[PDB]
Amino acid sequence: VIRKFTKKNVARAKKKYTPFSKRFKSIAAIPDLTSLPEFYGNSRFENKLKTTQKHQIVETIFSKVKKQLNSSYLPARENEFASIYLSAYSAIESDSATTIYVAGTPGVGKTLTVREVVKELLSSSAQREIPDFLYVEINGLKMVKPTDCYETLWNKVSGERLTWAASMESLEFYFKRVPKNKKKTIVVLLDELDAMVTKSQDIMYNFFNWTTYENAKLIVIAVANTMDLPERQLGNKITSRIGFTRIMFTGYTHEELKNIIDLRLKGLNDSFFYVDTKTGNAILIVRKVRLRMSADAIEIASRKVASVSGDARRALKVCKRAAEIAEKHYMAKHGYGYDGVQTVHITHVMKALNETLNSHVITFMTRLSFTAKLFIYALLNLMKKNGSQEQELGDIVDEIKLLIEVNGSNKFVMEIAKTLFQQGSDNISEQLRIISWDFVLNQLLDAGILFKQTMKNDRICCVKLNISVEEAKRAMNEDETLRNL
Amino acid sequence: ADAQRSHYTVYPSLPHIPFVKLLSGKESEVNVEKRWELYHQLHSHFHDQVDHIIDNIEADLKAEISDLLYSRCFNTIFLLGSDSTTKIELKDESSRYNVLIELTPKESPNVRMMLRRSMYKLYSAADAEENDVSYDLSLVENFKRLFGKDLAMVFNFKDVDSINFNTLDNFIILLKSAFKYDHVKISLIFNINTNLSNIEKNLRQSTIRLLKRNYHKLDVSSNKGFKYGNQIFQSFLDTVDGKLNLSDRFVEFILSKMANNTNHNLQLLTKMLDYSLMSYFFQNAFSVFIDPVNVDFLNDDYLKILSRCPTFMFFVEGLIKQHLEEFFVEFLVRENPINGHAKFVARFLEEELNITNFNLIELYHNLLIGKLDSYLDRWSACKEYKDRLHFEPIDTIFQELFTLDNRSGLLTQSIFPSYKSNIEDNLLSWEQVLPSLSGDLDKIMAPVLGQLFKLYREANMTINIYDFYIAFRETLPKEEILNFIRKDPSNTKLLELAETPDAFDKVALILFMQAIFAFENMGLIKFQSTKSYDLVEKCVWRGI
Amino acid sequence: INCISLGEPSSIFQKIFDSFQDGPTLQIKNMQHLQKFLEPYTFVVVLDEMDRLLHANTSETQSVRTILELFLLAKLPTVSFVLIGMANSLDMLPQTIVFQPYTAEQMYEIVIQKMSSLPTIIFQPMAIKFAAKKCAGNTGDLRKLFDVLRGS
DNA sequence: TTTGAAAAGCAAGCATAAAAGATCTAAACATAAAATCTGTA
DNA sequence: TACAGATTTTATGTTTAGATCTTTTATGCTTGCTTTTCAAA
Ligand SMILES: Nc1ncnc2c1ncn2[C@@H]1O[C@H](COP(=O)(O)OP(=O)(O)OP(=O)(O)O)[C@@H](O)[C@H]1O
Ligand SMILES: [Mg+2]
Repeated sequence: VIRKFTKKNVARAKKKYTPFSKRFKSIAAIPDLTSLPEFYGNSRFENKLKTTQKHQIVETIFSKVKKQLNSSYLPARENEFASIYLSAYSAIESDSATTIYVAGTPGVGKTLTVREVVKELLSSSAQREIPDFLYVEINGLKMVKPTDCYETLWNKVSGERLTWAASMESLEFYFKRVPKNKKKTIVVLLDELDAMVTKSQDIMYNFFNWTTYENAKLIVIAVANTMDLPERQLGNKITSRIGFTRIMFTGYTHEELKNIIDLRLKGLNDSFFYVDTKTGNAILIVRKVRLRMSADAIEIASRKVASVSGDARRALKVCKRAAEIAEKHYMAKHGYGYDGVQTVHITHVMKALNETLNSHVITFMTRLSFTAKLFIYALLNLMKKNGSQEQELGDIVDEIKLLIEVNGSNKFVMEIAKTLFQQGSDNISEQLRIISWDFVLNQLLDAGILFKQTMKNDRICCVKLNISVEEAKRAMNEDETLRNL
Repeated sequence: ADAQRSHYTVYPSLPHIPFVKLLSGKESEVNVEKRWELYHQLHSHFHDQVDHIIDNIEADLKAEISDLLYSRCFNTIFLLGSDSTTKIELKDESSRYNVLIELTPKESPNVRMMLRRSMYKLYSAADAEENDVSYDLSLVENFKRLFGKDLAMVFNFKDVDSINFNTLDNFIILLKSAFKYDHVKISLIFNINTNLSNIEKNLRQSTIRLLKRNYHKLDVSSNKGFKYGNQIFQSFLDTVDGKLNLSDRFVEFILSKMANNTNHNLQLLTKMLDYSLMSYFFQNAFSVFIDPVNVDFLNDDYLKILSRCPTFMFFVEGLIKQHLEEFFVEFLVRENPINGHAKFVARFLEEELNITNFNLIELYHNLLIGKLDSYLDRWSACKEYKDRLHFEPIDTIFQELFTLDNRSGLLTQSIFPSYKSNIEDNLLSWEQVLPSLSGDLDKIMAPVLGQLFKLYREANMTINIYDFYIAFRETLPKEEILNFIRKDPSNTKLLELAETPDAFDKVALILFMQAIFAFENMGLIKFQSTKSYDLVEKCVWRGI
Repeated sequence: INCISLGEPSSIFQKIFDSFQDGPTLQIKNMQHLQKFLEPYTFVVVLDEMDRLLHANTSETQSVRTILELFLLAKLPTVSFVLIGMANSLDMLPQTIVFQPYTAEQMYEIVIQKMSSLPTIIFQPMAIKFAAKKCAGNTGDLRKLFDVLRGS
């Protein structure tokens, strides 16, 4: 049989097709799923990334500081914690199904608070004030396909591996028809909810409609970017089912960020270390060296980050970058390689904060060649005369030619005109483009300085500035030649 | 409701020939059955020869295509006037596989699809005669390594006038790349329906220089030299020889309608002859008298309607100036040798004078009137044989009772009607359609479509719809309309709407608007807006 | 039959068929097979969330395509078919029943009757009336009232 | 034989239909591995 | 029970038919002005 095409790279999962609704004779024949071995969850890759170390690696004084400020390793989230814990505890205790909506900007401690609520609920269930529950965590951005959530949650409930439609009907039958005394409470965290939004909103409606079912015993904690995500991207059914009591995670104030950073650096700030002067390795309790990071530097970093975002990740990274800058200067001045008072100062914090604020666009255009600068200058002249914000490339060609032939008494132009139009050579004819014309055009397109229209006619194709005009002029005002003309 | 659906199948209930009784219902059923059987024995006798002519022209076209095809470049054959219906069969050359690849403009949206379809067809044919490959021109490269034999590809391009010529051009330069392989022979067949000057101006000059190295024109059609046509006409004449006559107006109508169709004139000729035979065996009660078996039941109605004949009246006027049923039987044994005369003249033109480009239908026309000499004067080779080839058209009494004629306009109403003009004359006149026999309203009030078409015709190219409504409203009697709408007292809402003083302004407006949307559905009017309905413009003018 | 759990809107007839039989299993891909299945015999299907049955990215006509095939078979003689189609108005001939959004007194009656099972009413009555009045008007949702009382 | 006067032609300007195509999607057509259903055995 | 084959399910790739929106260009209405034959004297 001769095949019209071949699919020779098919990788099919071993997932079954029969849903949960057809594996028992009736509703009254379903056994107690709590007393089942595969149901409700009743790591093999960790050995593969281990090797033998044959060098004693030198950890300086700032190494413990930089390891301390990592996001992987709650003074300011106590009302959000109380609200989420009260709602989840009341839904677990009363065998109720509910939705808890949480939204906020990045890094304001939403996932951390939800996980701490879940850990405290598990601690409460361990000592038997609430019935036992299953915890499922589904991130919408960690799914290859959005329907994989259907494959994930059911696999966490029954231990079976099914396809997504069969998993969806299995979850529907489990939430609607299975009695509450026969099942267990399930708390599901939906993280990055905007990634679970499809064109038809099947998954959103299903997940928030299962919470309206009597027998479901399902608690859905939905974590999102904004308050008005259902009112913008979801229908009125899903917006009605999510509810009206929505939990805001506002950005941190500077006191809260300062308290977070001080609670990180609680045991190592204003402390003493044993440091070997020949190598630089530091041991917490040969010179006794006193480590401090100043509270004024942390304070103003907290004030700047809190004014910008309120992001705890940004504040921790600014402090870690300041520690990295101080450690780089320390290892430079002490001659320390890789195998009395050390202070992370305020100037390091201000160097860390300004490094993402300095703009390399003007610095990049300042160090370009003369022909790229001449291109930019001629484009600025065309934008000055005809005022279009989009100039044809042939107009730029004729404006470059005009600027060369008018300032023909300028000494630099007299020295460089043969370079632009003959590459400094006899036996090379007078060219219609300058030397490195498409080179600087593609260079400015690669940098994102310009936008070029997709046309095959080189003259009437238009080119637009992608950056602001005053920084381009500023960069043109630094040069000694283009200032004169 | 199945009328509100797209397609529904119904099975009728059930509790046998379509021929009717003639002679105002006086004809017997045995004459009807005999006329049915005689129509079928002439119809089958004609269409068997038509089938043998169609099989012969297909076989001869296959033979000449094979002869041109088999006698580092393409072998190009331009079939001019080709309708892309030929089956091109290829011989089994030893140690080499010959593959036919056919390409449709629907199958050619771009060059990539052309190559992929061609290479799938090639691989399917090669596997069907003798692991899979990529459907790509590298299969032509490795054809001997994968199949052992070498290759001969014949490309047949169906309907080249409708293809995108840039895509075809790029496919030709793409196929040109297979010339560097030693085991590859490529032939191209272009089915051209217009002429070669249209296709030489759409291809590039390098493509023309590529195709010029080995190319053959072949002008094969139905009008090529009139051979196939004249055979169908001679088959029809041999079917009706000794029984039926062809009128000169019928033959000239055949020539006129066959002049207006060029690509498919043969089956048009068969269609007109078929409908003429159907008309004769449906109309004439004397159709049973074309054979001498059925002359034993001529009744008084037959003798009544054979006495209303111009030829018989001329004959008896000549006899009373000079000086019945047995005498009518006496006019059946005669030969009427005009068909044998026409086939003898055709044979004398064909195999004595070597003249093939003659139209036997127009020759039969000139033989029917008697202007054969003016038709034979054109060749300048029958100057000394014209007297023997000429014979006078004989006049036979009761010829028009056995005659395919065209005097009533039937054959130009069923096969080539003036469709738009028929719609216009039905809409404008309207008393020629509906019978003149709501008893008072039908004699004073026109139908709404016919009444609207008058003001449609007498207005201008752009019509304001409200003034057109007013001009419709002035043509309607309001008192008689209100009297007719009060005729039925069993409808309460009609009576409560009629006594309202603006009832006529409702009634005339809604009849006007249902006629306006009827006109829009027929395509007479259109709207010069999409969001507005305030002005119409008309698209249909009478008489064109 | 809830319609979000359907894969394709054109499969609803099969979902109608599988909801009634045990036996034989025949492929239903149009309403004609459903009509000849229900022809020798009544049957009530309740199509909830039927607004999913409209086809996306399809011209008006083809979008309404399946739904009137759901409805015109409900207007055929000698078939035993009853269709009750519950749909949300905000998201979008048969007989139409409309459910008007609740007012404050209806919400008060619902709240008192619904916690009539409880021994002691923890809410004040004027608080419930204030919550019902604030959750009223156009798009009056009882879920919003329940969320307001739970939040209180 | 004129004669004025209404039908018709030309031009500029602006609102607007319409062509051309960029972008995208549904559906027909096509393949394919795992699960599931028959079907004897 | 039980295994081999047939069919279904789920999943993905290929190609065609068609919808929708955007942009540039043609066209038609409006107003003013000038040419040119036409019914009447
Ligand atoms: N209240 C807090 N106390 C201490 N550390 C915190 C606090 N909030 C946030 N952090 C730190 O910030 C990191 C990021 O927080 P988290 O992952 O909870 O953010 P998020 O609000 O869910 O943001 P995103 O929308 O990007 O997912 C945490 O891993 C932790 O290191
Ligand atoms: Mg998070």
